[PDB]
Amino acid sequence: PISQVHEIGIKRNMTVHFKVLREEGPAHMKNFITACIVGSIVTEGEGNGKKVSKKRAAEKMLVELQKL
Repeated sequence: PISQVHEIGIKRNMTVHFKVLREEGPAHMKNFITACIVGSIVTEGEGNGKKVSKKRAAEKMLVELQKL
């Protein structure tokens, strides 16, 4: 999930920098908000889980500037 972003993010100009800065949710849901920086703006993603936060942060990123 990260290698893919870094692939397009850098291959076009969007700086890909994944950084998990969270490990929970509102008050009932193990969701990690992984902040994935793209281009010059950040784009995090709360992946439900600890090892998922990466797949959810990136999917959120690519999906973010890959569908529009």
